[PDB]
Amino acid sequence: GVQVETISPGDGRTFPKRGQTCVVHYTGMLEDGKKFDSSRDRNKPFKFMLGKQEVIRGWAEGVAQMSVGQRAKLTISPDYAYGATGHPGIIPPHATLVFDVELLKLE
Repeated sequence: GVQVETISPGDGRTFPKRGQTCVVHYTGMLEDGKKFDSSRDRNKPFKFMLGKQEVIRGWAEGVAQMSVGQRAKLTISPDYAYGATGHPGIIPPHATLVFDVELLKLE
């Protein structure tokens, strides 16, 4: 559902726990490489709570496999993203997404 490929290694030791806040920088792209959303453009990190289901499943599950300091490419199946419906106008049906994510810190 999500495949993680490292761009820059983290500490290899400090991985999120459920319920912690993950502070990340990210860029979300369609499989075509086109960016649809990016913290990053906004120059401000993004926060989400692991376990709250407030981000697509593949993003959360990919970040859960990352250590602090790690930057990685998350290739996310529609099954772990927006599914058959997509988000019309932004994400097409059955879209594979690619997120470039850096795990900055946990809070």
